[PDB]
Amino acid sequence: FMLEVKEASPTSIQISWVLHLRHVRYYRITYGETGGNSPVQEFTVPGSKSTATISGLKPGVDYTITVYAVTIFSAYRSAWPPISINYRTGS
Amino acid sequence: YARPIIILGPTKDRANDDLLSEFPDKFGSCVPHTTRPKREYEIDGRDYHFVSSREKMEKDIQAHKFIEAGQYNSHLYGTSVQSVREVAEQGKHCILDVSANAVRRLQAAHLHPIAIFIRPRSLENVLEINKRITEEQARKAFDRATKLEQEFTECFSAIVEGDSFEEIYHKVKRVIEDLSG
Repeated sequence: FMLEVKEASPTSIQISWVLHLRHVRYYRITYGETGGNSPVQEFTVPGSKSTATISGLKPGVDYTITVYAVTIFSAYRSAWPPISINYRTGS
Repeated sequence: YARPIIILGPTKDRANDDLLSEFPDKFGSCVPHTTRPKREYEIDGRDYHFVSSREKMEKDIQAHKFIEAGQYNSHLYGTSVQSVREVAEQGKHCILDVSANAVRRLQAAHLHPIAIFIRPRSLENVLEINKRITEEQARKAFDRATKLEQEFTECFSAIVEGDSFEEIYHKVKRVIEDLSG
């Protein structure tokens, strides 16, 4: 469905997604300052995971977070489309 | 011997996924190669074949041992001819998520692939068969499918259409059975 976010701290969030593909090698998480020349940061979680922790965020700053499913049928390229949201911590 | 499968076009990821879940004795997936170091949760021989010598994978690539390979994040990744052949020789259709360019490479390896293109009838049709995307995304998928058909029609074993994903999937299943003799 959608990408869910919960703020764990002004520097850290917990993002969650709905397992739609059954045969996923891993999910790829990328996050970066919403509108920013700075390259994106990224990591992975096993295809069994539907949640991930992102910390080290600048508080109050808008970040673009996207999650890519990499299926077992693929060597690296992800399934399309990825799911994404824009989020800033603090409220 | 089971012919490996490449499904391309809108909803191909859902088709790949449901084929394996619904007929796990007739379909399988192969284990790709990478030169990136293994992650703690990964298992050699299951997630990837973790190649120690980048130079070794490079020779294999130049020797045409991979039906598809590239560099991503300074590491090499490929789907190998042998890995596909190993699945097919178990009598399982190897479900592949690869570029259309790989179809030729499979034919050169005498692997006799089945390639099926899902053709959207229109932009509206994209939204009929994929009810999980925006109209903005549907037009991207429509544009890409158009360009896919224009470049790779000769590689397709079949082109299938439908007013719903159920109709697409029914045709995909029937085509694979027919081509499986």
